[PDB]
Amino acid sequence: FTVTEKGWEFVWGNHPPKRFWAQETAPGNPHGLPHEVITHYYHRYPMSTILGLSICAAIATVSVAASTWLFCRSRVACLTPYRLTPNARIPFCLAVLCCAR
Amino acid sequence: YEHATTMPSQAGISYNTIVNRAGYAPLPISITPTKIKLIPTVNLEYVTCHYKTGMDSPAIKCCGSQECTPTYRPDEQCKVFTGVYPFMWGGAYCFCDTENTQVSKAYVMKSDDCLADHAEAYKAHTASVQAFLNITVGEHSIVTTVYVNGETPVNFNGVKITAGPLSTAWTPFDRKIVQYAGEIYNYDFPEYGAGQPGAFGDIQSRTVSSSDLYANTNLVLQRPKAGAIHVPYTQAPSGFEQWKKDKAPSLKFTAPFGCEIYTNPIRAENCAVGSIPLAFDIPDALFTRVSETPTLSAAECTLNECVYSSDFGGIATVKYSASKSGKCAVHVPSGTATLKEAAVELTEQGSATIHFSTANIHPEFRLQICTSYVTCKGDCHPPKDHIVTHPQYHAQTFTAAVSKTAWTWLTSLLGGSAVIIIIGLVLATIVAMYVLTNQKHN
Amino acid sequence: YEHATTMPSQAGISYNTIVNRAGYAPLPISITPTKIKLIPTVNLEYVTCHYKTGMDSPAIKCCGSQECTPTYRPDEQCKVFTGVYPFMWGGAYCFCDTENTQVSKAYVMKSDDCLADHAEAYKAHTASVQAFLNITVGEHSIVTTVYVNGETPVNFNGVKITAGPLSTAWTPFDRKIVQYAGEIYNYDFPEYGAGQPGAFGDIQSRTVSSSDLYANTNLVLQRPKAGAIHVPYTQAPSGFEQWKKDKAPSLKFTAPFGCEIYTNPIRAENCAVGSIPLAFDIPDALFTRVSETPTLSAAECTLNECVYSSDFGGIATVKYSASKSGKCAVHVPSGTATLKEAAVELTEQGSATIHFSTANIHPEFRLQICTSYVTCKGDCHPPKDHIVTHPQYHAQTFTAAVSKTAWTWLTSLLGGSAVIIIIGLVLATIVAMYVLTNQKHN
Repeated sequence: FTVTEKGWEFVWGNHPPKRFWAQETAPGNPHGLPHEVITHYYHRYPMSTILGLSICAAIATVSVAASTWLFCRSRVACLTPYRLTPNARIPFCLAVLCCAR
Repeated sequence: YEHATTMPSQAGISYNTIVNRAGYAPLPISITPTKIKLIPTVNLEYVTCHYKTGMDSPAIKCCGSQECTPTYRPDEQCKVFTGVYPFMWGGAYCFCDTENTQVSKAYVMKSDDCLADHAEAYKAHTASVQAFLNITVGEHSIVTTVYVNGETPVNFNGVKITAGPLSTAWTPFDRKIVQYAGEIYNYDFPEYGAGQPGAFGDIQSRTVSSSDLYANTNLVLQRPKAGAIHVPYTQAPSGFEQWKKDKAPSLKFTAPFGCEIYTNPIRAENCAVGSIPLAFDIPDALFTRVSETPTLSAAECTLNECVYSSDFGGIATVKYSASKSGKCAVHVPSGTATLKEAAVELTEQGSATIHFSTANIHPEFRLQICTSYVTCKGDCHPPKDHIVTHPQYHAQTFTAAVSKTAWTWLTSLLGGSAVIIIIGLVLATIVAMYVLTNQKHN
Repeated sequence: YEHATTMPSQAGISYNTIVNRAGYAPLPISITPTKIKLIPTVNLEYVTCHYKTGMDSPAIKCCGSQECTPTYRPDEQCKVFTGVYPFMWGGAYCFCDTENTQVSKAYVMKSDDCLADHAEAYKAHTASVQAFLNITVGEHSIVTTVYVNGETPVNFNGVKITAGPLSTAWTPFDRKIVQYAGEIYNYDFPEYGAGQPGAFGDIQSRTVSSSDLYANTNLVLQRPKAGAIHVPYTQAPSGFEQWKKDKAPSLKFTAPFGCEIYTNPIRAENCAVGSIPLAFDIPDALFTRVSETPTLSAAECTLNECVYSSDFGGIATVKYSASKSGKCAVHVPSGTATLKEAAVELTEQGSATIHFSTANIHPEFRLQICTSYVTCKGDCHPPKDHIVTHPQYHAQTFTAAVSKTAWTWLTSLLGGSAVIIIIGLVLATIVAMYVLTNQKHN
């Protein structure tokens, strides 16, 4: 059977009803080794953990994507007018920083 | 003095609170519900039972003819059969060959065991919750039945307490109820005069001794055997017995919210649904001044043991320095952790032990001892039993068991991304200003 | 044959209709409601009456000191008075000048006439409507108490009638009710234990023979006069008497819709509000064929009298011809005329004289007689009385008294203006086309 935190109760024959109650002993350890805390909060809260990991992965992906987008556009904006000259001599420090040859 | 509070509707578990008047002593309040009833308005429509087909003795006229005399008995049939040659133990009865005539009469009457074996068909509506409380307001303790409509106060020592109405109109009973032998069934019985044979309520008597019953039992008279004095009949079998054979289980086995269906009157007890609001009208004489009570200085709280179990599994030690030795209130404002006792007797320089109960892995709750506020802080451990046989003594706070390591993982994965995107935006702004600076020379 | 109709909720007045099966004879149905009750679910809380301040004899000790021994009687005041020199008829009672002691003890008990003179405080909710119908379906009449919930059928001759619920949940009774002396009041009495001195319910006995009464009558003991043996008190007067002095009039005289409040079951009568729907489950055996009933040929209707009074102040006359001599139903399908009788007994060449009631000034309805339709047309005239002592026997249709003269004034002064605007628009169009034709010339 499945006993939750809200209760359960069987009658077996002519015995009185026994009531049972579940308390919070999830498997794992919530205090380290981050492949264990995910197992603990998956056996603890299954519905919340998957959506939480989904939105954290989505926020991390979108933030790193937009940061790389801004970095590439800043690199193009710094290296474009120094390349449209027919001699094209970038200064030394900016060629070291913005990854020019 | 109006003090409004709200108690969860659940028997046995004590409820403790204090009234914090701003310049007077804190006033303890302790309310333990014992038995929460739930009584619907119940209206008897009829009863039913097994029936008994009554039969009349056959009226035989030797070489004549008979007629039908209606007695107006319930479900009464009266067919008259010609061409009979009946028999007794002493030879033939009539002496003709044809033209004898026998009258059969059958009717239905309710059984001889109707008084001690019958089903009562009620109608339920408009419940009326009632509760056996046990109220302690500043060491004035009573035990008194309350009616939890928004009025009908309970009065003791000048305090006027009124238990407000339930936050939910839920009833375990349907619109229609059958009682049979201490057990109650949500069963959609047919109306009076609408009974069908072979089902429930083919016999419908308005009360138990009504002397007027409705019988629809599909009684049909048959033709007797040649040379036999008896009344043969065919009818659909008893529907009270067939209803006892069907009988999906009682309402004390199928009702939600843990309800316990009893019937001296028809009622449910100890349903764990809803919550009772309370109304306190405390008079102005119970408030003692502060200076007639103990008051602490330099109090400190340390957690000895801490288990986030379902019972009281946490021990905190409070070391104090008291101005005077006397009992005073302890209370926790939030539902972060629920204490065991409502009062602690103090010495002047001792150390007190309180029992609390929490769901928090890392509890940081602010105790309230006599008038001060200490901050109890520690770490709890998982219990050892998977399944206990007593319900939950504390509240399930959202984000109560986050276990600080996972706060660090969430804060890293949620804050480092924001740090990277704002330094990207600042870098974009600086690059735009540097372009506008380098193009200035134009 | 499922037939549904609707009846207005008004006693005394006969309600007539027919059922037209498409190839059979019309089956007339008549329902005359007699007495329509409304019985709430009534819940006794307490009774009250006049109180009676009982007084114990003064305990006197000479050169001593008494004490107060309580008895927990209702509102039981006690006080010990010192410095008393009482007198009897046979001289002084003590020899001591001072240090004597007299104890006054008073309590409130209810009066000796509480049984026949008391007022019952009730609570009412969720009433129950119940009528005494008089139904006739195909010249087979019953008189049965029908219940007008959506079920609980009345059965007669195989016909099942279920008179459904009222279209309105209105009741004259409030949430709280006081009954005194056969009359019923909407009074907001205080709850049990909330009774105030000087007003209704200062005595609160739970039942008439409860032997435990709540009493709050503002009783205060006073010091006795120097030299006299008596118990002097001072209390607020009887709140039941003060309630009787004020007493805003009964619900018998103040109820909306003209209800008739009665006592022994608390009930209202004949409240002309709402409407009763009806369900007829008619078996197929009652539908007589066409040729077993008379059927007219070459009928014609004329109006003798026509007064649009309140009762049957119109007479229509039908000259007919049919090759049988039997009764057949008459009915008006619209609500234009309300006929008096439901059937007309016929010869083969005679005339029929029916009585109808109408609100119209120019009545034009289509009378249905046995299976046909004649058109009864005439002109009604105003009645001679301004005020009658019986209600209305017809339905005021919107646009019922519009008086063909005023139809002509609304047709000319509103339809003629449309004729003016369309000939103006046509003239404008012809002018625009002629201007364009003129400027085609160049």
